[PDB]
Amino acid sequence: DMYIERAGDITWEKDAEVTGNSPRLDVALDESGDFSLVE
Amino acid sequence: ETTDGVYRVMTRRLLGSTQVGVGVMQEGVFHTMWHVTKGAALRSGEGRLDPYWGDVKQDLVSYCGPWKLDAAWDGLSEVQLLAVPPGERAKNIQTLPGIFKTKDGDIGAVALDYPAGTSGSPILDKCGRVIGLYGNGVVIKNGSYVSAITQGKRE
Ligand SMILES: Cc1cnccc1NC(=O)c1cccn(C[C@@H]2CCNC2)c1=O
Repeated sequence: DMYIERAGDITWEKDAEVTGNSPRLDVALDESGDFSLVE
Repeated sequence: ETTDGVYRVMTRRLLGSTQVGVGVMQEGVFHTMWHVTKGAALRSGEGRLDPYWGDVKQDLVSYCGPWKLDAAWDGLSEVQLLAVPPGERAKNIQTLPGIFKTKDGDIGAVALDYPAGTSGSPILDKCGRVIGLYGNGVVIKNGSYVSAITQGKRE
């Protein structure tokens, strides 16, 4: 049985931890909602 | 509880209380990823949320009403992932999204790695609007995880 618990407000926060890159990837999406890489 | 904001999706089925995902309450509608709940009903205190709309291919599901989130990534600016990790506080992380090029169009993508129970955490633009949900993606050639910015359609 599942339940929800509030975790916070949805706001943009200035001076947040900036990380992660921006890769451009060729992908395919199947009938089951699974993404895969096309090469 | 129907106040706007980010929520944890939990279960008491396995050992202790386990966080299976995250979701967004907006305009009386709860939005999450299909793989988090599998379309099952949800409890909110003494209340009950029934599924309203869902799609396994988009990997999205809405509760109490139709999908309300219609903001889109502008294809240029940095965005924030409001990550809600299991057993840890809500944390904003800023990044410039990459792209998933598909035969049906380009989609924004965030290169951030978090526990599986973080699926459903919202992605925001500079005005605080939800441009999509984190948690459906792929593993690249180095073992790292890259998620789509998955957005529904507001009817
Ligand atoms: C969210 C996340 C964050 N960080 C690392 C890994 C994951 N996740 C997965 O590796 C994963 C493994 C199996 C199944 N699904 C969900 C299916 C994908 C289409 N819908 C079902 C997953 O997301």
